[PDB]
Amino acid sequence: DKDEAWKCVEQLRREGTQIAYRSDDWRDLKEAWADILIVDATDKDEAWKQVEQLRREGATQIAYRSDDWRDLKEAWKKGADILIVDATDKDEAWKQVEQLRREGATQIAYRSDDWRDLKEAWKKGADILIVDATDKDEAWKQVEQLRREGATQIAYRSDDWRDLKEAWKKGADILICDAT
Repeated sequence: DKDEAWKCVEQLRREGTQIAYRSDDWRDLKEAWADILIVDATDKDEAWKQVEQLRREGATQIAYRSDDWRDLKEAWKKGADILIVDATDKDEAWKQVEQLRREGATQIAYRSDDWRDLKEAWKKGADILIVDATDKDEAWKQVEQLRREGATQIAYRSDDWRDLKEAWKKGADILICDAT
């Protein structure tokens, strides 16, 4: 389970940029404090409690993920620096980015499996573009496209360290170890 996730951080550290761990427990995120800690959306009462708990602990790059910008704005208020708009509906996603940008959100991230949706999010204000690899093999191609477009903070989400390493080589600067 989380032990597979852990073996890969091991390999990514060994291989040398920024590592992020997605996690539901806040201790695990701490034990892992991994440079970017992604508090996972599950009982917003507990999530906001982990952002808060991490902020007090001095954790420096706190991220929160949601499909709802209102939840992201709340997380931001409570100490999250990085606000991950989770796109599965394409157009309603770009709205979350747009709304957050209006609210003055500093580090908006956008999760998608399609580099063109990522490119568009980028234009609308997403500074962190997360390429979601679950058809793992191919997904570096998206990193490459975004690199070419001039995106400067490309993230790659994968449960496999070899794939993370390849993404990194194709220009991903944030490697998200996501083994649920």
